Amino acid sequence: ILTPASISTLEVHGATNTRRSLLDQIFKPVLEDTAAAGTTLGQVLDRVGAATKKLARFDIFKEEGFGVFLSELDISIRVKEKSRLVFSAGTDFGNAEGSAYTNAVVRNIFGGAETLTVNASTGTRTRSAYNATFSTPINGNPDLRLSVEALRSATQKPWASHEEHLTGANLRLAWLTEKGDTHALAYSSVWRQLTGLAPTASPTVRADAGDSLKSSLTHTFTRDRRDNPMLPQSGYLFRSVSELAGWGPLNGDVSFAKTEVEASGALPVAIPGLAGKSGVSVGGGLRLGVLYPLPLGYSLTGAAQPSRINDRFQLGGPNDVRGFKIGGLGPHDGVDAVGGDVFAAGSVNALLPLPRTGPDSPLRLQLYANAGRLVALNSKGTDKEGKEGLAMDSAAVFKGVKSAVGKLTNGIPSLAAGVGLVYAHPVARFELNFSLPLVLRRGEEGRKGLQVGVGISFL
Amino acid sequence: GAVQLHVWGPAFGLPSIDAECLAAIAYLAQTLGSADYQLIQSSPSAVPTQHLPTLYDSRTSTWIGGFTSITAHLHTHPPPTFQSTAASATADGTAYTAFLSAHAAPLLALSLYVSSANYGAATRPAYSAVLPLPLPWTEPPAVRAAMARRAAHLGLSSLDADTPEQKSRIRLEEAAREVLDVLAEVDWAAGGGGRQVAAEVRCLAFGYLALMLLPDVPRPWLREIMEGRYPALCTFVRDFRARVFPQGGKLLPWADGGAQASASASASASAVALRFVRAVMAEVPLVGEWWSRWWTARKKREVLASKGAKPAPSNDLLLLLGAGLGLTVVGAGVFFYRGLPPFGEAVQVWR
Amino acid sequence: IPRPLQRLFDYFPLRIYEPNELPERSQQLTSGDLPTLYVFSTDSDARLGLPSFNPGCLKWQTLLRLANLDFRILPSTNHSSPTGSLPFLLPPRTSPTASPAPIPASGLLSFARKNPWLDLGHLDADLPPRAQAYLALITHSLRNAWLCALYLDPTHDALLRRLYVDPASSSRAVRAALLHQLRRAAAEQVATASSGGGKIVSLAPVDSADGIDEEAVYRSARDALDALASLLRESETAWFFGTERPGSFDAALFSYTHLMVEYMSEEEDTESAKGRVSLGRMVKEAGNGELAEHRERMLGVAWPEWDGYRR
Ligand SMILES: CC(C)[C@@H](C)/C=C/[C@@H](C)[C@H]1CC[C@H]2C3=CC=C4C[C@@H](O)CC[C@]4(C)[C@H]3CC[C@]12C
Ligand SMILES: CC(C)[C@@H](C)/C=C/[C@@H](C)[C@H]1CC[C@H]2C3=CC=C4C[C@@H](O)CC[C@]4(C)[C@H]3CC[C@]12C
Ligand SMILES: CC(C)[C@@H](C)/C=C/[C@@H](C)[C@H]1CC[C@H]2C3=CC=C4C[C@@H](O)CC[C@]4(C)[C@H]3CC[C@]12C
Ligand SMILES: CC(C)[C@@H](C)/C=C/[C@@H](C)[C@H]1CC[C@H]2C3=CC=C4C[C@@H](O)CC[C@]4(C)[C@H]3CC[C@]12C
Ligand SMILES: CC(C)[C@@H](C)/C=C/[C@@H](C)[C@H]1CC[C@H]2C3=CC=C4C[C@@H](O)CC[C@]4(C)[C@H]3CC[C@]12C
Ligand SMILES: CC(C)[C@@H](C)/C=C/[C@@H](C)[C@H]1CC[C@H]2C3=CC=C4C[C@@H](O)CC[C@]4(C)[C@H]3CC[C@]12C
Ligand SMILES: CC(C)[C@@H](C)/C=C/[C@@H](C)[C@H]1CC[C@H]2C3=CC=C4C[C@@H](O)CC[C@]4(C)[C@H]3CC[C@]12C
Ligand SMILES: CC(C)[C@@H](C)/C=C/[C@@H](C)[C@H]1CC[C@H]2C3=CC=C4C[C@@H](O)CC[C@]4(C)[C@H]3CC[C@]12C
Ligand SMILES: CC(C)[C@@H](C)/C=C/[C@@H](C)[C@H]1CC[C@H]2C3=CC=C4C[C@@H](O)CC[C@]4(C)[C@H]3CC[C@]12C
Ligand SMILES: CC(C)[C@@H](C)/C=C/[C@@H](C)[C@H]1CC[C@H]2C3=CC=C4C[C@@H](O)CC[C@]4(C)[C@H]3CC[C@]12C
Ligand SMILES: CC(C)[C@@H](C)/C=C\[C@@H](C)[C@H]1CC[C@H]2C3=CC=C4C[C@@H](O)CC[C@]4(C)[C@H]3CC[C@]12C
Ligand SMILES: CC(C)[C@@H](C)/C=C\[C@@H](C)[C@H]1CC[C@H]2C3=CC=C4C[C@@H](O)CC[C@]4(C)[C@H]3CC[C@]12C
Repeated sequence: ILTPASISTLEVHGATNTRRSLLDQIFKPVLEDTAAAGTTLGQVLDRVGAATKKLARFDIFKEEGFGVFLSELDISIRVKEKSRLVFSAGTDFGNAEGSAYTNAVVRNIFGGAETLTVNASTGTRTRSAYNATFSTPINGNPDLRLSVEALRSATQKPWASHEEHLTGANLRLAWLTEKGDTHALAYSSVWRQLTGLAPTASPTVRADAGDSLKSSLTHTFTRDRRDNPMLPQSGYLFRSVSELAGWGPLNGDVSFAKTEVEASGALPVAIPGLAGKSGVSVGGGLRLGVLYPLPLGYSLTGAAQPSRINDRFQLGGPNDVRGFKIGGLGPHDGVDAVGGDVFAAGSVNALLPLPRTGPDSPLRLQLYANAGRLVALNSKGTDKEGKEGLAMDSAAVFKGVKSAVGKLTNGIPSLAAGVGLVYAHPVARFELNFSLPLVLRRGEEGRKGLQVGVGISFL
Repeated sequence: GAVQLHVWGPAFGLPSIDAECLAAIAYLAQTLGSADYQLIQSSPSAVPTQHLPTLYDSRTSTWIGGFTSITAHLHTHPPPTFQSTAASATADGTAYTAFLSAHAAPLLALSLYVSSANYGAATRPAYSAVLPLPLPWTEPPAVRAAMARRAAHLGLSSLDADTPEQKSRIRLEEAAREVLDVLAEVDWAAGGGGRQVAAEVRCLAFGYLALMLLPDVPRPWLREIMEGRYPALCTFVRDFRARVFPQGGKLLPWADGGAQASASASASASAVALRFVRAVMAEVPLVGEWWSRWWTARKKREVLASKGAKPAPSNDLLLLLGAGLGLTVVGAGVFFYRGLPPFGEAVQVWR
Repeated sequence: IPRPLQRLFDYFPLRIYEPNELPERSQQLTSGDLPTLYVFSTDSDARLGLPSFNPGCLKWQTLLRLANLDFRILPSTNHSSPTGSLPFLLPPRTSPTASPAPIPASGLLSFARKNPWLDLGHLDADLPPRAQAYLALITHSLRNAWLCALYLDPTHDALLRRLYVDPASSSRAVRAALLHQLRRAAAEQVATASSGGGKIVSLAPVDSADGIDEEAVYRSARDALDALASLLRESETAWFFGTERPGSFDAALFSYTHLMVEYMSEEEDTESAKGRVSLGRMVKEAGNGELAEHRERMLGVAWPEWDGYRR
């Protein structure tokens, strides 16, 4: 262990398709670690194991046969490459709504870990979804990745009694820092079209129906310190999504600055009588969002258009404040669920294990107290609107946002509480709960019966 | 044979199976002389106008498509042997000409084309009998689809065209009554009383009306309505047919001394194959939509050039060069990606 | 199970607040005290209630003005229509969060009868059998000429872009896609018209200007205008069929003659070079100018205050 013995020459099997440059950028620092020649097996034996996971991040090699051999001090590592094509034309379970996913993938194009994934989907709430993606690492770093994606999908919005047709391209730059966080700066230019209005469509939906283009630059930050994302019993999660559209160089039909944050956590509790992992934990959550209208140009002072139903926030549902219909919070024009400009949702749950069943089982019992608010911006504060409507000055918008935020504090937030069972399936979390709305505004939809929710994000 | 009229082949005991083609034949028979014109059985793919009926003025080598354009052209350029409230009669003829082409045509589509039971028993066999062997598998599907689009606004479907039947027949009767009521006022028989219309309008009226009455069909709802409720219009059609077209128009100057022999002029082995393959090309997904548009524009310039105009030359050379560039880059990519040594080696060693 | 649960389920919720206010954009457009007819127009035109530039929307807008109904117009798109196409009417909100069902184009006359501001029989009376034939000269012969000249004719490309695709979006990419779809749709209709279409090329409808005969469409419109002028000359009144007041036939014709003079009346310099008389000039030259006076008289009744209708 403490004996100095440099590895020196090493050899890797099963690299017949990846370029030597990719391996050189990964294994060369490992060789330089042996230059110390002090407690090598305590310093270089961990280094190769640390760098072994670097190869698995490229996804080119099969992680199953990631064996490592030892000898004397030559080190031989044997890996196997994945199939160059994988027409995974299958259905979806965790994402039940995900229906089918004919995901075709061209892996390891050009030797580096490039990948052309031409996915295609069709199911409930989504008539069609054709996505062509081309991802490639930058400078050989597996953490830093660049992706170019072109999509054409027709999503359905039953709550708002319409459907949206999306057609555009994205340019993403994902990055994973050494701490574990995941930054993502993406530029998107999509063409949104509201069509297929239901016979019960509200006048608000009709007024917003048409064609618009959104050229936005959005940055996403995620810090997931939870032990298990599906069943968070310890740790915390912080996610922040900030988007700037239509302002400055970005040209489009919408101009705003949308920011959304989310903070979660869970605190385990140990029964004094019980020993080891009790399995009981107390969690929490908090989501905030602000939609600030902005003018079109390079100036921060000017007339700003009001937000549209495409960009306004939607609250309520199984992945949102529970006890309410999907999009059951916020302003409601008749029966349609129009969006809001600011929102604030919170949650306080407590996971419990079922009796006569070990804590290691994914089955748990949850008692939640979800609550949330969702208000829409208006120009009631201003003294008088000009002759040409739908144009609010900087003072009017700023006053409108202050009034909208002030509306969150006064009055009890829309609150619902209930109990249910949660399944921590690794692909996606399945939840079935019996809810009961307690406080809500008139026109909001609350469900008092059994509610079934499936997905990866929950409040 | 100063002019040649390209029309559909005879069917249902009539000189042609198309309402507009039958109207064009009737107009030539009454006005033009026996030896001045010739009737050629053809299909839309045979003529550059892609439309039937089509007139070919051999004097000026001009292609004219459509019944209204054919009659207008003849008036402006009368052949040597041509014999065609005064303004009210001219105005009425224009109004009924547009009415027949807009409301009588969808009604005829329902009886013959939209009705699947009627189409598969009488209309479909008739089309195949006037076409060379490989064509009835491509052209009648196109004719029926175009004719079905004409009757789309009628609101009725194949199931309606025949308790489900207690009101299905009501819609058919209501649709037929609306069209037939307007035509009954005209009094096309040219007798005493009633409105007066030009000869061209009378020929056009017979062409549409004859195809609703004469054809024997398994579902003759239109024939029963026409005979039961409009005896005056039924009498006009029979009298017009018995005079203009005795024994089913066998004395008409068909090319090569026969209706079927006329089509053989432009139905050679190479010509038929070329017409058939072009129809198949237009059905190739994502390329037919682009081949047909290119072919339609190419034929449009041919018709315009015949008329005496000078259409601007197209950019076909640029697309041909552009297509060649696409092959080279595709070929280079295949030559590069395929046949190249592997990027990595099975054994990689660092000192 | 249902009965024991029902007696407890009505206890919840405990506190119910007032409904949330609608967004600013919804509160500025959907709020009003008069029924709103959504037509193809501009923001400036809708303020003064000027005639729409869409012949389909102008026909119904003119009829509502002849029915003494008090209403306003707002620019909109075909996507918002309850029937997939404009025009349509939205009655004023009874409550800030509730609105009645929209009135389609077919039901416009019925709605105007229930809200007098009466005897609207002439506006929807059935036409005589002879008059039905002349109606086809407007809905088919004149409609195809308008569609061919506005969409397929490259001369009116600037007008088509400004009227339809420019207000839709500021994106040069989306505008191009919309222009393609608009022209493709117009071509399909002008093709289902024995006047200038009727060509069979495949199992799909013709959706290009190359599969449409422009000369036949133009000639049919010229014949239709002369025929309609003769029909009006028969009337002893200033309207069709000797009626004391304009009816549905006059509104149907005015929806095309007014727009032809307003927009398609180009300059004689371009017409002389092209060798073809514009649509607007044929309206004024149809017959002995009967159609020109009819359009002015129709404007002087439905829009008495307007005075900028020359072209
Ligand atoms: C334990 C060590 C490793 C340190 C670094 C970790 C601290 C985090 C993960 C712990 C410390 C205190 C925890 C904490 C305290 C109290 C509550 C209130 C409860 O309603 C929601 C969970 C929440 C917010 C949890 C979340 C997880 C926290 C923030
Ligand atoms: C959504 C719009 C406003 C776009 C422009 C967002 C910009 C901000 C939020 C982004 C752009 C570049 C990002 C950025 C660049 C580089 C680093 C270095 C890293 O070690 C810490 C994070 C940090 C500092 C991040 C933080 C978030 C930044 C500053
Ligand atoms: C119900 C909500 C409000 C619950 C989930 C709250 C979450 C927030 C407030 C929690 C989650 C993670 C927590 C957190 C993580 C880590 C540390 C480092 C420690 O040295 C100081 C406290 C600090 C900075 C705490 C502060 C409180 C945080 C940010
Ligand atoms: C690491 C040692 C030296 C000391 C400083 C740390 C103490 C921890 C246990 C303390 C410090 C800050 C505390 C803390 C900060 C803020 C909040 C937000 C609140 O909504 C839930 C409790 C929570 C999350 C608490 C939980 C307990 C924390 C995380
Ligand atoms: C979002 C999660 C944390 C859930 C639990 C929300 C809790 C808050 C919003 C709830 C819990 C208890 C509630 C509460 C308790 C009692 C009263 C007394 C009443 O006369 C005024 C309202 C008031 C003051 C309400 C206000 C809203 C409170 C404070
Ligand atoms: C017109 C004068 C009198 C005063 C009131 C207006 C100042 C403007 C220029 C200021 C006031 C509030 C500012 C403002 C508030 C909040 C945000 C959200 C942030 O994520 C992006 C910047 C943004 C959008 C800024 C932009 C500049 C604003 C709009
Ligand atoms: C439809 C696709 C599959 C195309 C490529 C296939 C075409 C073949 C199979 C068809 C096209 C034309 C057809 C054809 C034309 C005419 C005749 C004359 C007849 O007396 C014998 C059969 C014969 C010779 C048939 C045979 C089958 C042919 C050759
Ligand atoms: C030998 C003659 C007398 C007859 C009976 C034979 C016909 C068969 C062998 C051939 C002749 C023409 C062929 C034919 C013509 C055109 C098409 C259109 C194409 O999109 C599908 C195949 C289809 C439908 C093929 C199928 C096979 C056919 C029908
Ligand atoms: C030697 C030829 C000239 C003799 C047999 C003539 C045949 C006639 C009947 C014509 C009529 C339709 C023609 C025909 C139709 C369609 C095709 C499909 C094409 O992909 C190959 C040629 C082929 C199959 C040709 C061959 C020649 C055919 C069958
Ligand atoms: C946070 C956990 C630990 C537990 C205690 C919370 C329970 C919630 C669901 C309970 C506790 C107090 C309750 C509460 C207090 C007071 C009122 C005022 C009444 O006019 C409406 C209901 C309302 C607002 C109710 C709603 C349900 C509340 C908020
Ligand atoms: C995530 C949010 C929605 C969670 C934490 C719930 C409530 C938050 C917003 C807090 C912030 C200010 C609080 C608040 C301020 C003032 C009052 C007036 C009092 O007479 C009733 C309670 C009430 C209305 C409370 C309820 C709880 C509020 C509204
Ligand atoms: C150059 C070749 C390789 C290109 C054009 C591709 C295919 C060729 C072989 C052509 C020949 C016959 C064509 C063919 C025949 C009949 C039909 C039926 C129609 O309802 C769908 C298209 C379809 C199925 C087309 C597809 C394209 C085919 C199969």
